[PDB]
Amino acid sequence: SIRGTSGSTVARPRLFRTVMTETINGINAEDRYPNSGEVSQLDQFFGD
Amino acid sequence: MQDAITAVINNYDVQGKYLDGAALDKLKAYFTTGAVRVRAAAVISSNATTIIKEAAAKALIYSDLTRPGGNMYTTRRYAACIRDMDYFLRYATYAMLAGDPSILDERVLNGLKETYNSLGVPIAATVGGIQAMKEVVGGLVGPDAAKEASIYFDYLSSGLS
Amino acid sequence: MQDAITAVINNYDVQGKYLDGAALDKLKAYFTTGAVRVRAAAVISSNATTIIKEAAAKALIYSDLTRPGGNMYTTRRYAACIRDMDYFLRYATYAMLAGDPSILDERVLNGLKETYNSLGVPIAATVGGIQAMKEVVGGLVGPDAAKEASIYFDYLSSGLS
Amino acid sequence: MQDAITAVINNYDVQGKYLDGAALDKLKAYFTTGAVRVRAAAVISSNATTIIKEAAAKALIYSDLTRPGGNMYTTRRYAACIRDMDYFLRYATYAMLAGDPSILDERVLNGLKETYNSLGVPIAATVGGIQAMKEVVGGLVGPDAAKEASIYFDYLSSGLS
Amino acid sequence: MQDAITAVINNYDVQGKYLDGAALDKLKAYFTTGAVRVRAAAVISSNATTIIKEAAAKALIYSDLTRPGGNMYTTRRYAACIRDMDYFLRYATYAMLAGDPSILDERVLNGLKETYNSLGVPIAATVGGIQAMKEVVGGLVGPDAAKEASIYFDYLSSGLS
Amino acid sequence: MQDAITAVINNYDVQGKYLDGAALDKLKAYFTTGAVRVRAAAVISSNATTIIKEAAAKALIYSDLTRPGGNMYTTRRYAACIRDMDYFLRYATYAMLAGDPSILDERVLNGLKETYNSLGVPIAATVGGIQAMKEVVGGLVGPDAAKEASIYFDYLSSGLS
Amino acid sequence: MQDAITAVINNYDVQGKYLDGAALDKLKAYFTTGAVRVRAAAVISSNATTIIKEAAAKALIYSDLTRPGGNMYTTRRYAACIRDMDYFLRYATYAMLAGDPSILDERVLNGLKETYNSLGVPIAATVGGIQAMKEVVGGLVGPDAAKEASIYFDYLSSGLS
Amino acid sequence: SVLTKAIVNADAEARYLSPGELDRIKSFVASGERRLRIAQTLTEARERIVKQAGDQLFQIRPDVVSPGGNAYGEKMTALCLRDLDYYLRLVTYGIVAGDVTPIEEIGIIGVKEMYNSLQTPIPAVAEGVRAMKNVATSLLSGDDAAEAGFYFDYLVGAMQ
Amino acid sequence: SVLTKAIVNADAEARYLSPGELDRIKSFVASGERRLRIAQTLTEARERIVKQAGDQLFQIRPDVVSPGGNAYGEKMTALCLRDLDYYLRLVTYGIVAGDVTPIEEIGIIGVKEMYNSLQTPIPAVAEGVRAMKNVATSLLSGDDAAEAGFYFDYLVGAMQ
Amino acid sequence: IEYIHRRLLGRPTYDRVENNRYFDIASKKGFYGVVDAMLNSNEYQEVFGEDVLPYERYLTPAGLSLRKGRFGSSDVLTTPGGITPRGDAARMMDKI
Amino acid sequence: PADIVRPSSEDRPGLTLPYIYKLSADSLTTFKMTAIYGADGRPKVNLS
Amino acid sequence: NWGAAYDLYNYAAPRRKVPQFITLFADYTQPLPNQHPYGAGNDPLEIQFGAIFKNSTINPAERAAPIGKDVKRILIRNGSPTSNERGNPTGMSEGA
Ligand SMILES: CCC1=C(C)/C(=C/C2=NC(=C\c3[nH]c(/C=C4\NC(=O)[C@H](C)[C@H]4CC)c(C)c3CCC(=O)O)/C(CCC(=O)O)=C2C)NC1=O
Ligand SMILES: CCC1=C(C)/C(=C/C2=NC(=C\c3[nH]c(/C=C4\NC(=O)[C@H](C)[C@H]4CC)c(C)c3CCC(=O)O)/C(CCC(=O)O)=C2C)NC1=O
Ligand SMILES: CCC1=C(C)/C(=C/C2=NC(=C\c3[nH]c(/C=C4\NC(=O)[C@H](C)[C@H]4CC)c(C)c3CCC(=O)O)/C(CCC(=O)O)=C2C)NC1=O
Ligand SMILES: CCC1=C(C)/C(=C/C2=NC(=C\c3[nH]c(/C=C4\NC(=O)[C@H](C)[C@H]4CC)c(C)c3CCC(=O)O)/C(CCC(=O)O)=C2C)NC1=O
Ligand SMILES: CCC1=C(C)/C(=C/C2=NC(=C\c3[nH]c(/C=C4\NC(=O)[C@H](C)[C@H]4CC)c(C)c3CCC(=O)O)/C(CCC(=O)O)=C2C)NC1=O
Ligand SMILES: CCC1=C(C)/C(=C/C2=NC(=C\c3[nH]c(/C=C4\NC(=O)[C@H](C)[C@H]4CC)c(C)c3CCC(=O)O)/C(CCC(=O)O)=C2C)NC1=O
Ligand SMILES: CCC1=C(C)/C(=C/C2=NC(=C\c3[nH]c(/C=C4\NC(=O)[C@H](C)[C@H]4CC)c(C)c3CCC(=O)O)/C(CCC(=O)O)=C2C)NC1=O
Ligand SMILES: CCC1=C(C)/C(=C/C2=NC(=C\c3[nH]c(/C=C4\NC(=O)[C@H](C)[C@H]4CC)c(C)c3CCC(=O)O)/C(CCC(=O)O)=C2C)NC1=O
Ligand SMILES: CCC1=C(C)/C(=C/C2=NC(=C\c3[nH]c(/C=C4\NC(=O)[C@H](C)[C@H]4CC)c(C)c3CCC(=O)O)/C(CCC(=O)O)=C2C)NC1=O
Ligand SMILES: CCC1=C(C)/C(=C/C2=NC(=C\c3[nH]c(/C=C4\NC(=O)[C@H](C)[C@H]4CC)c(C)c3CCC(=O)O)/C(CCC(=O)O)=C2C)NC1=O
Ligand SMILES: CCC1=C(C)/C(=C/C2=NC(=C\c3[nH]c(/C=C4\NC(=O)[C@H](C)[C@H]4CC)c(C)c3CCC(=O)O)/C(CCC(=O)O)=C2C)NC1=O
Repeated sequence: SIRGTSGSTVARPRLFRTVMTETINGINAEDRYPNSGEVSQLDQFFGD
Repeated sequence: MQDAITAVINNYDVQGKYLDGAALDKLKAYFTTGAVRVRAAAVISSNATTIIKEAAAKALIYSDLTRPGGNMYTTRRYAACIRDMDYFLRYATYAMLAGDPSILDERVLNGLKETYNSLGVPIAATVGGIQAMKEVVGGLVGPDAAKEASIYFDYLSSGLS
Repeated sequence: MQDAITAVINNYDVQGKYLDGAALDKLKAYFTTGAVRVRAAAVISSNATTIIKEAAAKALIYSDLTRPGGNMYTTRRYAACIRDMDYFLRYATYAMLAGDPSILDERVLNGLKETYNSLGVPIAATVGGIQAMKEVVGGLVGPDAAKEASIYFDYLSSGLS
Repeated sequence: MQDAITAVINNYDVQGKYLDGAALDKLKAYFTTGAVRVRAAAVISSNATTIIKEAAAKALIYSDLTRPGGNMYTTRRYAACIRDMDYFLRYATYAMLAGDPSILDERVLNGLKETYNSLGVPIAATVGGIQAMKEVVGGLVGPDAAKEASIYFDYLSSGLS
Repeated sequence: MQDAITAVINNYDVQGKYLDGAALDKLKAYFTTGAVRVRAAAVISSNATTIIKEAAAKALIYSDLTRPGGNMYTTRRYAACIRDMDYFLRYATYAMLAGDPSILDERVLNGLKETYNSLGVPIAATVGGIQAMKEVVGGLVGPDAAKEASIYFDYLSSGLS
Repeated sequence: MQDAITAVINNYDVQGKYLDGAALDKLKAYFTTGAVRVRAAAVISSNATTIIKEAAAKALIYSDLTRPGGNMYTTRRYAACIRDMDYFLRYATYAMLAGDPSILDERVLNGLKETYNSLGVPIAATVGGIQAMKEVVGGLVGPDAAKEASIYFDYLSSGLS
Repeated sequence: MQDAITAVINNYDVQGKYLDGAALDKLKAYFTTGAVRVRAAAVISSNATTIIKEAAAKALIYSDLTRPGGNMYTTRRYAACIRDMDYFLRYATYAMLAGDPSILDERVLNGLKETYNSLGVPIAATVGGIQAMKEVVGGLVGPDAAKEASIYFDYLSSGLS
Repeated sequence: SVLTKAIVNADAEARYLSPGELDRIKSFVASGERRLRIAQTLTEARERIVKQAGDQLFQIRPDVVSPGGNAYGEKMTALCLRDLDYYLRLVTYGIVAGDVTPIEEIGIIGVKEMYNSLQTPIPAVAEGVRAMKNVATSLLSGDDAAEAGFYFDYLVGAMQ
Repeated sequence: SVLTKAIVNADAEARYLSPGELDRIKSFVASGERRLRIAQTLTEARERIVKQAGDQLFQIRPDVVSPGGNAYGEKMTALCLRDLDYYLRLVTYGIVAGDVTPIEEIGIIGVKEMYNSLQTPIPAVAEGVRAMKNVATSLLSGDDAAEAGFYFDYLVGAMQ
Repeated sequence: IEYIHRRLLGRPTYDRVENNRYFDIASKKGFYGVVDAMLNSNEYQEVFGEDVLPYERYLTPAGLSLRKGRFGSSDVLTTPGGITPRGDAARMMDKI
Repeated sequence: PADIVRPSSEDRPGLTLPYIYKLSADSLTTFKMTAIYGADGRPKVNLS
Repeated sequence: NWGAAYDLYNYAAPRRKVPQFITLFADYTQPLPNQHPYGAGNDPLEIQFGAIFKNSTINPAERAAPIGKDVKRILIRNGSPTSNERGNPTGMSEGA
C-alpha cells in the first residue's frame, strides 16, 4: 500500500485575521505599496 | 475504482479470457453476501453522526488533543477533524458495499500520510479514531455484517501507519 | 519483508495497539491453514524442474519465441528465461508459505517491468509462462492448497501487466 | 525554438557581433537546401497516414505488443500509440524544415523517457516505430531529401534510448 | 505571514499563554516605533523609481553585466532585473512595516537561490544591487528610520548568499 | 565549496581582474569578524550534545513523533534523527566559520527535500528541530556571534521548506 | 561493440542463416580495404599529439574560450578539453579500423550531449574541434585512407549536434 | 458495472448512498445470477458462434474476402474471426456486470482510429456483430436472448 | 519470525524450501498455543510486572531517583517505567514470533546511540530489564518460564 | 557514497540496508571510514580476491539502455502462437 | 452556516470544508468587472 | 496530489519541464520503479569517467518513491545472464 508519493511541504495555515495581516495581505493582491489613504490606517492602529 | 465484480472482469480482460469456473465462483461469493452489505450501509448512514460522536468520545476528546497545544484545539480544527472522520466512515461504507478496498487507495490514502506529516496531524491518534468508529459500527450492524464492515476500517488504519 | 504473523504485529504497532480480538482472529485464520501450506511447498520444491518443463512446453517453446528473431532464441537466452521461471516459482512458494505477497514486491516486481522493456523481454509471453506454472502447480498440490498457491502466481502476473 | 538561421543569430547576439563571413557561409548552406526541404515536407504531410500504417505494419502490430498483456492492446492504447506516431512524424517534419533539432527537445523529448517508464510504454519498440517511419519516408522523398529527413528521426530515437 | 503584533500572539498561543508582562512589553516596543515606520514607507514608495535608478547606477550598469555575454544584456533581461529590484524594494518595505522578516522568506527567498542558479543569474551582483538600494534608502528616510529599514535589506542579501 | 575569501577571488578570476578596492573592502569585512567566528565554533563544538538534547526536548520528543506511527519511533529512527541533527549543527558551524553558505548547498541541501519525501521524513518537524538548535546556540555564543551563527541555521531551514 | 564482420554475423545469426553470397560480398568489401585501414591507424597514432595541437590551434585557442569566463579557461579545464580531444581521435581510429561506428555510440556518444549540457561544455565549439582534427588527419593519411577516416569524425560530430 | 456507474455518482456530491440508489443496487444483484448464467452459456458455444457468424458475414459481404478486401486470404480471415471472438468475450463481460463499462475501455474507445489505420471497413465489423447476435440468440431462452441482445446492439451502435 | 528468517534463505538461493526448513516450520507452529498462552499471562499482569520490576531496580540501584539522577522526579520516573513497559511488550512479541527480528528493529538497533544521547544510564537499564524476568517468571509454569526467560536474557544481552 | 561504491566494488548498491550501513559510518568516521568498508568487506574478498582488480559487474537498466538502445531495438517482439504475416511475401518471391 | 461543499465529477471526489475554517484565513481578493447593462449599446462598464 | 499541487502553485513552477501529474497518477497505480532507495537523482549517469548526477535546483525534476528497506533492486549483469548471483550464488567464479 502506497505506491507513490509526491512529497510533503511546510504548510503554514492561518489561525486568525489580526489587522496587520489583513491590510498587508490586501496590498499584495494588488501588488502595490500602501495607498496614500492606507498609510493613515496603520497609524491609528499603531496609535492606539 | 473497482469493485468485487470489475476486479474479476479486468483481471480476465488483460488475459483476454472469457469468464471461466474460477471467475464465476468468485462472483457468486460476492453476490451471495450482497443483501447484507446493503442493510449494513443503511445502518451506518442513518447513524453516521452518532458513530462519530461515540468514536470521538472514546478515542479523541477529554484530552490534551483538544487542549491548547493540541491539534484539535480551536473550533476550526475540531471541525476539520470530525469532518475527516465523516470521510473515513463514508468511504469505508463505499469500500464495504463494493467489496473492494481500491477506492480507499485512490480517493483517501494516496498522499495522506505525508499531508498529515506536513500539517502536523497526529497519525496514531487518527488511527484510534478509525478503530473506535469500527468498534461502534460492529455493534450497530450485527453478526451478519460485522466482519465485512470491519476490514475496510482496518484497511484505512494500516494505510496510515 | 512481512508474513501474516509479522504483518499483524507491524499493522498494530503503528497504532500502538495490543493485540486485540480482531488481531487474534486474523492470526488464527493463518495458523489454521499452516500445515497445508507446508505440504504444498514440499510438492512444488520437489517437482520444480518438471513444472517449469511442462509450463514452458504449454506456453513458450515450439514457437516464434524460440526461433531466430525471438527473445528466447540462443542457448544463452533460453537459459536466462527458464532461470527466471525458477525465480518466479520459488518466490511464489515463499509468498504462499508466508501468506503475504510483500516479498513478491520487494524482491521480484520492483523495477522488473522496465527492466524487461529495456532488454526487450516480452511481457505478455512471460505472464503466460507464469499462468502455465500455476495451472501445473494447482494439479500437483490438490484441493487443500490449490487456491492458496494460485493467488501468488496471479499476484506476480498482474504485477507485470 | 530555433532554426538554422536563428541558431546563428543568437550565437552571435550573445557576443554582440554583426554577422561575419563564417556566419554568412552557414546561412547560405541552409538557404541553398531550402527548396528541397519544402518539397519533402509536402510528400510527408500528404502521405502521413500511409507512412504510419506501413511503419506500424513492419515494426509494431502482428505481435505480442497488440495481444492481451501487450502495451498496444485495447483500441484505447492502439489509438494512443499511432497518435504518438503522428506526433513524431509531424515534428520531425518541422525539425527538418527548420534545419534544427531544438524543437524536438523542447516539445517532444523533454521528460518523455520517464513518462514512458511511468506508464510502462516500451521504449525499444517505440524506437523501431520511429526507424520504420524513417525507412518509409526515405523512399517517398527521394535522393534530394533522404539524408536530411532521416537525421531528425535518428535524433528522436537516440533521444529515447 | 506574520507581523510583530501577530507573532506575539501565535508564539504565545502554541504555549496556550495569556498575554503576560513580557508579551505586553514586546508589543509596546513595536507600537512605540510604528508612526516612524509609516513615514519611512511613504518616502520609499514615492521615491521607488529613483532608488532603483541610483542603485543600478552605482552597482549594476556601466559594466560587463550590461554588455554582450552579461546577464542583464538585452532589453528583455535588463527589464527583468529592474523588475526584480522593484520586488525587493517593495517587499522590504512590507517587512519593515510589519516589523517581521517572515514575509521575505515566504514570498521572496523560498527557492530563489536555486532559481537564480538555474537561469544563471549572478547572485553576488544581485546582493550589491540590494545593498545599494539600502544605501539610498537610508539617506532618504533619515535618522528616525534608517536602522529599521536597513535590516530587511540585510535580511534579503544574506538570504541569497 | 567556497568561503568569504574564495567567493571574491572566483568572482574576480572569471573577469580576470586583480583585486580592486571594492574587493579588498569585502575581504576586510570578513577578516575583521574572524576571531569571533572561531570562539563561537569552540562553544558550539564543545556543547554539541547538549544543544541537540535541548533542541529535541523543545521541538521533537514528548509527542506523537516519538510514539508508534511517528517517524522517530523505534530506537533505529530516533538515532537516525539525532544523527541528522548533529550533521546540521556541525555543517552550520562550518558555514559560519567560512562566512559562506555554499557548503550547506553542496553537501547538505542537494536532493535532501526529495530524500525526505521518499522516506516520509516530516519536513516541518525537522525545520523546528533546526530553529530550536539555533535558539540554544544564540544563547551560548553571546552578543558577539549570535546573528552570524543564526543565519546559517535559517539558511538550512528555508532550504527544506 | 561490433565491427564490419561481426555486424554481418549477428545480422544472419538472428535469422539463423549460414552466410550466403550477399554476406560474403560484404565481408570481401571489408577485407579488401583492410591493409589501408592499418597504415592509416599507424599514422594517426604516431601523430596523435600534433593533430590535437594543430586542431586546437585552428579551432579552439586564441579565443574567448581560453579567456576568463570561457570553458577552457584554467589549466584544469584546458587539460580536460585536450584530454577529451585525445579520446575522440583514439576512438575514431578504433571505429575506422573496425569499419563500424557502433563503438562510437556505446563508449563515447551515450549520454555525452547531456553531460556537456550539465557541465556547460560548449557543444558547437567541440564539434569544430572534431572537424579540425579530421582536416589534419585527412592530410596525414593520404588518398588511400582519407574518406574512410573522415566518416567516423563526421559520425562523432553529428552525434553531438 | 451498475455499481461503478453508481457509488461514484454519490460521491461526486459527498453523500451516502441514497435509499433509492441502493435499489438499482438491488435489481442488478438478482439479475446478476441470471446474467452470470447467460455469460456462461455464451462462453460454452463460443467456437460455434464465431464460425457461424463468420459464414453469415462473408455471404452478406463477400467483398471483404476479395482481391482488394481487408480480410482477403486465409490469415487475413483468421485474424478477422479472432476479432469476432474478442467482441463476443467483451459481450459476456458486459452482460455479467450489468453495465457495459469495461467493454467500452477495452474495445470501442479508440476503435475507429485502430481500424482506420489498418484500413478495416468498420461497418462490416458491425455486420459481423449482428451475425453473432443471430447465432448466440438462437441458444438462449426468449427472455435471456433479449437481455443478451441489448449488449450486441450496443457494440453495433458504438461502431458508428 | 522463523518464517521470515528461513524463507529469506530460500529466495536468496532461488529455491523452494528444504525438507529441513519445512520440518522446523511444522515443529515451530506446533509450539503456537503454548507461546500464545505465555504472552497472554504476561500481557495480563503487565502493570504488576513493571511496578515490581521498578521497585526491585531502585533498591539494587537508587541514585537514579536522586538529585543528580537521570530518573529524578515524578515525570522523570514516569518515563523510566514506561521504557520498562515498552521492553516487556517487545518481549511478548518475540515469544510469539520465536525469534528477535521484531524485538531488534524496534528496540535494540540504535539503542546505544539513543540512550547515550539521553545520558540515561544504560547499564542500570539492563538490571532493570533483568528484574522483569524475575517477576514475570514467577507467574509462569517451569517450562513456560524458561521459554520466556530466553527472550528476557536476549534483551539483557543486546543492551550490552 | 553511491558513486564510490561503483568504483570500488563494481556494482551499484542493492538496498537501503547497505546504503545505510555506510551512511551511518561516514558520519562517525568520514571519508576514510567509508572507504575502508567498501575495501574490507567480505564481498570484496570473495569477488576480487587479492589479485584481481575490480571490474564492473552490474549495470542498472537505465544505464544499459543508454549504451545500447540508441536506434531502438531492431527486432520485433515475437510471441509464441501469434498469427503473423511477416516473411511470407518474401518466401513467395523466392518460390516464384 | 453550512459547510462549503466543492462538487466533483465521476473521477474525483466531492469534498467539503468547515465554514468556520475558511473564515479564519485571509479572505480572498477578487476582481470583477460589471455586467454591462442595456440602455443603448455596450456596458459602459460603470466602473471607476 | 497534495505535494505536487503545492509545487505547481509556486512561482517557480515553470522552471520544471518534466510533467508531474501525469507521471504521478501513473505511479500510484504501478509497482515501484527502479531507482535508488532515496531519490531518482541519487544515481549517477553511467559513462566512463564522470560522476554526473542531476541537480535539484538546476532544472528541477524530483521523483521519489516510497521504497521500503527490504526492497532489493534489480540489476542487470554486465556479462552473461546466468551468472547473476541472485539466482546463482557463485557466478562470479565461473569463467569470464
Ligand atoms: C475560544 C473559543 C473556543 C471555545 C469556547 C471552545 C470550546 C470547546 N468546549 C468543549 C467542550 C465542553 N464545554 C463544556 C461547557 C461549557 N462551555 C462553555 O462555554 C460554558 C461556560 C460551559 C457550559 C455552561 C462541556 C460540558 C464540554 C464537554 C463536551 C461534552 O458535552 O461532552 C470542546 C471539546 C473538547 C473539550 O472537552 O474541551 C471545545 C473544543 N473552543 C474554542 O475554540
Ligand atoms: C476525500 C478524502 C480526503 C481526506 C481524508 C482529507 C483530509 C485532510 N485533512 C486536512 C486537515 C486536518 N485534519 C485534521 C484531523 C485531525 N486532527 C486531529 O487532531 C485528529 C488526530 C484528526 C481527526 C481525527 C486537522 C485538525 C486538520 C487541520 C490542519 C490545519 O490546521 O491546517 C486537510 C487540509 C485541507 C483542510 O484543512 O481541509 C485535508 C485535505 N482531504 C480529503 O480530500
Ligand atoms: C543455435 C543455438 C540453439 C540450439 C542448439 C537450440 C536447441 C534446441 N533443441 C531443442 C530440442 C531437441 N534437441 C534434441 C537433440 C538431440 N537429441 C539427442 O538425443 C541428441 C543428443 C541430440 C541431437 C544430436 C531433441 C531430441 C529435442 C527434442 C526434446 C524435446 O522436445 O523434449 C529445442 C526445443 C525445441 C524448439 O523449440 O526448437 C531447442 C531450442 N536452440 C538454440 O537456440
Ligand atoms: C479487444 C479489443 C481489440 C480488438 C477488436 C483488436 C483488433 C485488431 N485487429 C487487427 C487486425 C485485423 N482485423 C481484421 C478484421 C476484419 N477484416 C475485415 O475485413 C472485417 C471487417 C473484420 C472481421 C470482422 C483483419 C482483416 C486484420 C488484418 C489487417 C492487417 O494485417 O493489415 C489487429 C492487428 C493484428 C494484431 O497485432 O493483433 C488488432 C490489434 N485489438 C484489440 O485490442
Ligand atoms: C541591444 C539592446 C540594448 C540596448 C539598446 C541597450 C542600451 C543601453 N543604453 C545605456 C545608456 C545610455 N544610452 C544613451 C542613449 C541616448 N541618449 C540620448 O539622449 C539619445 C536619445 C540616445 C542616443 C540615440 C545615453 C545618453 C546613456 C547614458 C545614460 C546614463 O548613464 O545615465 C545603457 C546603460 C549603460 C551600459 O551599462 O551599457 C544600456 C544597457 N542595452 C541593450 O542591451
Ligand atoms: C515576487 C517575488 C519574486 C522574485 C524576486 C522573482 C524573481 C525572478 N527573476 C527571474 C529572472 C531574471 N532575473 C534577472 C535578474 C538580474 N539580472 C542580473 O544580471 C542582475 C544580477 C539581476 C537584477 C539585479 C534576470 C536577468 C532574469 C531573466 C533570466 C532569463 O533570461 O530567463 C524569474 C524567472 C521568470 C521571469 O523571467 O520572470 C523569476 C521568477 N520572481 C518572483 O515571483
Ligand atoms: C552529510 C549530510 C547528510 C544528511 C543531512 C543526511 C540525511 C539522511 N537522513 C536519512 C534518514 C532519516 N532521517 C530521519 C530524520 C528525522 N526523523 C524525524 O522524525 C525528524 C523529523 C527527523 C530528525 C529531526 C529519520 C527518522 C530517518 C530514517 C528513515 C528510515 O527509517 O528509513 C537518510 C537515509 C539513509 C540513512 O538512513 O542514514 C539520509 C541520507 N544524509 C547525509 O549524507
Ligand atoms: C591562468 C592560467 C593560464 C595560463 C598560464 C595560460 C597560458 C596560455 N599560454 C598560451 C600561449 C603561449 N604562451 C607562451 C609563453 C612562453 N613562451 C616561452 O618560450 C616562454 C617559456 C613563455 C613566456 C614566459 C607562448 C610563446 C605562447 C604562444 C604559443 C603558440 O601560439 O603556439 C595559450 C594559448 C593562447 C591563448 O589562447 O591564450 C594559453 C591558454 N592559460 C591559462 O588559462
Ligand atoms: C520501544 C523502543 C523505544 C524505547 C525503549 C524508547 C525510550 C525513550 N526513553 C526516553 C527517556 C528516558 N528514559 C529513561 C529511562 C531510565 N532512566 C534510568 O536511569 C534507567 C536506567 C532507565 C529506566 C529503567 C529516563 C530517566 C528518561 C528521561 C531522560 C530525559 O528526559 O533526559 C525517551 C525520550 C522521551 C520521549 O520522548 O519519549 C525515549 C524515546 N523509545 C523507543 O522508541
Ligand atoms: C571515454 C569517453 C569519454 C568522454 C569523451 C568523456 C568526456 C567528459 N568531459 C568531461 C568534462 C569537460 N570536458 C571539457 C571539454 C571542453 N571544453 C571546452 O571548452 C571545449 C569546447 C571542450 C574540448 C574541445 C571541459 C572543459 C570539462 C570540464 C568541466 C568541469 O570543469 O567540470 C567529463 C566530466 C568528468 C571529468 O571532468 O573528467 C567527462 C566524463 N568522458 C568519457 O568517459
Ligand atoms: C531475484 C529476482 C530477479 C528476476 C526475476 C530477474 C530477471 C532478469 N531477467 C533478465 C534477462 C532476461 N530475461 C529473459 C526472460 C525471458 N525471455 C523470454 O523470451 C521469455 C518471455 C522470458 C522467460 C519466460 C531473457 C531472454 C533475458 C536475457 C536478455 C538479454 O539477452 O540481455 C535480467 C538481466 C540480467 C541477466 O541477464 O541475468 C534480470 C535481472 N533478476 C532478478 O534478480
